[PDB]
Amino acid sequence: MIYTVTFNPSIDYVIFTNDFKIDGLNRATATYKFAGGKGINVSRVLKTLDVESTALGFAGGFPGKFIIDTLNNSAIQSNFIEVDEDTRINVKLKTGQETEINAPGPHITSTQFEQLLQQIKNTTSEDIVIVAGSVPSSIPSDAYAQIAQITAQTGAKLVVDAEKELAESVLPYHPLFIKPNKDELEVMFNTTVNSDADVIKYGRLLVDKGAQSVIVSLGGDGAIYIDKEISIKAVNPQGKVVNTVGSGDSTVAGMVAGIASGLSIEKAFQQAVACGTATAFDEDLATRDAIEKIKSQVTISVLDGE
Amino acid sequence: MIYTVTFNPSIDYVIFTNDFKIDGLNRATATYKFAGGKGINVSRVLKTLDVESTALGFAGGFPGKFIIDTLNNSAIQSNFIEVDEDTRINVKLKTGQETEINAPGPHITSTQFEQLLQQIKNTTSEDIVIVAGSVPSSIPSDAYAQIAQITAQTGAKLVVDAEKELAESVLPYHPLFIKPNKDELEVMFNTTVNSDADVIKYGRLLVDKGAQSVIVSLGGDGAIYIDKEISIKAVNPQGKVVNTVGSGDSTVAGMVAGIASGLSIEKAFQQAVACGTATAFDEDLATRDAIEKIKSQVTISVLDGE
Repeated sequence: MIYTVTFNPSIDYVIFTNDFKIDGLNRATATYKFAGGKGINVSRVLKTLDVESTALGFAGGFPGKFIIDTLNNSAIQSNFIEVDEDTRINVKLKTGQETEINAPGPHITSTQFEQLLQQIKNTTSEDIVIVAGSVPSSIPSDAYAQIAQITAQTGAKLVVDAEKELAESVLPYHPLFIKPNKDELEVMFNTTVNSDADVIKYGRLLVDKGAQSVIVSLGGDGAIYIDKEISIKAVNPQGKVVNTVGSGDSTVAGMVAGIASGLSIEKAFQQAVACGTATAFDEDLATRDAIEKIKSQVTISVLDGE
Repeated sequence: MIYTVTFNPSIDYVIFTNDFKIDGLNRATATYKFAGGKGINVSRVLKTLDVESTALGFAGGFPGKFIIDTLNNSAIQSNFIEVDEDTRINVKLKTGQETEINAPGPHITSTQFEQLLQQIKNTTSEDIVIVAGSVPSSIPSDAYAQIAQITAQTGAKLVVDAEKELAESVLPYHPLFIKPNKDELEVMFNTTVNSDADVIKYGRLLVDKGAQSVIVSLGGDGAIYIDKEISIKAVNPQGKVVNTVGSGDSTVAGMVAGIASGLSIEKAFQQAVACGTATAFDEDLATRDAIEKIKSQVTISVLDGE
C-alpha cells in the first residue's frame, strides 16, 4: 500500500458572485467545493496513473466528512484521524478581483497525532509513506522526523514532498527520495550550483547524509535524479506554463507510481518529470493522456554510473 | 407542536480577519460556524424562551448534517427533507466592515418539495406553522401559498415572515399574523406611511384581505400590532444597535412563544418587541436574561379599539 499524509487538508470553497461589495450584502451565483491538500494531490495524480493510495492525515467535523466523501467518489481510499475541530474551509473569491481567505487548521491533540503515528507503526517493508506539505501549528514541529523515525523501524519507504528544512530533518532516516531544487542546494552547501555535474555532486553528498535518492528539480530545464550509483538527466518539452501549482506533487507522484508499478528508475523519473510538466502546462492537475503525451517528449540521459 | 419552515437554511461561516485585502491572500485570525436561516433563528429564540419547535425545510450533504447536529446539541428537534445537494454555506466577513456573501441553495426537486407539503398535511388545529425566508429558485415560486393552503385545511395557525408579495399571497388563507415593515406597507398600498394612525389604517386593510393580525416593524421606533378589534403600540428602549441580523426572527419567535405559552396578545407582543430589541443589542441572538431585562422596558399602549 501507498499512503499520503496531509496534516491540514482544506475545503477550497470557490465562490462566484454578482460583483463584489465590501461592507455590503453580496449574493454568490455559483460555488464549488474542492478537497485541498498536497498529500491529497499526490493521491489524485497516482490515481490518474492507475495506482491506488490511502490518504492519511487529520479530518474533523462536516468539512472532514466532505473530503472523505470526495475521495470515495474518486475511488481514493482514506483513513484520516478524526479530530475534534472542523477541517478548515478556505474561501477563494473569483468574481472580478481574485481574493483568498485562509483559515487556521483545527486543534489536534497529542492523542490524535499519536493515532496517526500508530498507523505509520502499522506499515511494512512494502509500503510507501509520502508526507506532503506544511506542518500545522497544533502538531509537533518535527512531525516529519517522527514519521520518518517510525518508517526506519518498519522498513516502509519514506518519500518527502516538502521544502528543504523538513527534508533535511528526515535525512538520517534514509528516505526513498527527497526532492530539493537547484536553489535549495546552493543554500544548503553554501556554494554556486551551475552545471549538471555540480548538481550530481551535491545531490550525492545528500545521499551520503542519508537520502537513498535525490531528485533535483531544475524548473522548465528538467530535473536530475541522483543515486549512490547513477545519476539521470531528464529534459522536458517546452510549452506555455499555465499553472505550476501541483507540479511538485505530480513529480513526486509520477516517480512513486513508476516505482510502484515496476518501471525502471530511469523511466519512473521520466514519468515523474512528465507529470510535473503536464500539471505545469494545465490549469489544474494533469489528465493521463496529457502525461503520456509529454513523457514521450521527455528525454532521458544517464549522467554517471550504471 | 410548533413548526418552523426554512427552505434554504445555511451554515453561517463567520470569518474574522483584519484589513480585508481584495486580490490578496488574507489569513483569518479566527472563524466560527452556526446554523442560520430565518425559521432556524425562530426555533433558536423559541428555545431561549423555553418553547419547543421542530425545524422543517431542506437539508443535504454534510452541510445538512451539521445543521441537524447543531440543532440537536441545542435540544431543538428537526425533520428536514433530505435533498441531493449541499445545504449552503454563507460567508460573513468581520473586519472593521461587515460583509455578507450569501450562496444559492441546493437544487431542490419537486418530489422533495412535495415531501415538505406532506409534513404540513399532517398538522392539526393545535399546531403553529411558521414559514420564513426567501424562496429558492428550484422550488415553486408560490411555495408560501402551497403551504398556506394546506394549513387552511388542517386548521394549523400559519405565521409568515416573508417579502411583501409572498406575505400578500398567504392572506386569503387567514394567517395568524404576517410581519411587514413600514416600507413594505408603503409599496403595497402605494402611499406614504408617516404616523401610528397611518400604520393602523393600512395594517387593518391587510386584516380585511385575510390576515388574522399584523405586526408592523418600525425598527428602532418599535412596532405596531393590528387586529380586527385592537391596535397596539410597542416602544423599545433606545441603545447602541450592535447587530440586527435575526431581530425580525426574534420578534416573530417572541410573539409565537407568548401566544403558545398563554400570554395576552399585549404581553406576547411586548415579549415579541423585547426579543427583536435584545437581539439587535447583541452579537448574535438574544439571551433569555437580555430579553427579560428588555421587556420590563418595553412600553405597551392601545392605539385604538378595545
